[PDB]
Amino acid sequence: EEKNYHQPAILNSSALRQIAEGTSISEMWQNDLQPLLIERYPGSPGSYAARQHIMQRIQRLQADWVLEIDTFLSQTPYGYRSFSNIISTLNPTAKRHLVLACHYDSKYFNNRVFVGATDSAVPCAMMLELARALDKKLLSLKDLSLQLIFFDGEEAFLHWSPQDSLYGSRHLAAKMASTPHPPGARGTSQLHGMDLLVLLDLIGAPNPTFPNFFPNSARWFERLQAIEHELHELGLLKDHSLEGRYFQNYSYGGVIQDDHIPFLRRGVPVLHLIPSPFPEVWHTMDDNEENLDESTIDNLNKILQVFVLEYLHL
Ligand SMILES: *[C@@H]1O[C@H](CO)[C@@H](O[C@@H]2O[C@H](CO)[C@@H](O)[C@H](O)[C@H]2NC(C)=O)[C@H](O)[C@H]1NC(C)=O
Ligand SMILES: [Cl-]
Ligand SMILES: [Zn+2]
Repeated sequence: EEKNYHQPAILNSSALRQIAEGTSISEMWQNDLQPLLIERYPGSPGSYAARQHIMQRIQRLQADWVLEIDTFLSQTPYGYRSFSNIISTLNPTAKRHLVLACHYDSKYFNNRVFVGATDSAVPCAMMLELARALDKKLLSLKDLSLQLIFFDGEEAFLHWSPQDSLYGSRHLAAKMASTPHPPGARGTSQLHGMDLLVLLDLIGAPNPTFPNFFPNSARWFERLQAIEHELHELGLLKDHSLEGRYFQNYSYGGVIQDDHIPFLRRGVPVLHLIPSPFPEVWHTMDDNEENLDESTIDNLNKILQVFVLEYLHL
């Protein structure tokens, strides 16, 4: 309905510089990102500490985020285990929400530990830094708002299959599909109030190239392209080339499995910020803090924060 005709309020140069300046890559690194770089596969003590970190960093902000933990047991190749997706919503009774999402588990695995630095500590920390950098503007919103989702159990425990993967997202898309929205309404569920799902995944590697995956989000991907482009021209990006842009005029010809899968196949539009090709380090012990690129991530935070403000008209 409205989602289909919704237009961004495009911000001027002055307002661009403000967004570029009001985000801190170093704050994100030390306060949002470093505490997540721990083994945190589903049900582990590392999972719990990560969950606690996420909630804590969320609670500390004046915007009136409403947190909710969707916990549940699912059969795994290692028997029943516990999962906990984390939902942070502003204005939970607002009809429409822009949704941001990462998976916050790490994949269960040299006498080294897998910490999924791109996969996906960085996407989560970016979500966190967005919530902090925009706090004051998000505070004003207190019938479209913002939701953050951190999915648990994205990864296969053993071998990626329909039943061994995406435990978090598949359980939550279904919860949301059978839950009336707004509360005490008839016919319409919580998925239906999902304007757009923007899934960040595998972000942090140098020189990422993000395809335009879905016609029904193509105009939103376009907005990312114009945004990168304008932040670039204003000298607000770092180590940034037009020839090496993140957001390319490229469509993708395969199907990627990820947390958007159970929302997409129920008709939620998806803007899938996963690069192709996948980072050199993907599903290797090398996916660590060392192999991450500061300026890339700093840059994408600014593209992303602008995208978000424009969508919310903020
Ligand atoms: C570009 O956009 C910004 C939006 O932030 C404009 O600044 C606003 O100007 C109006 C008009 O007086 C004020 O009500 C707001 O208080 C201003 N906002 C802020 C955050 O300062 C800015 O004037 C616009 N500039 C141009 C050249 O178009
Ligand atoms: Cl465990
Ligand atoms: Zn992965």
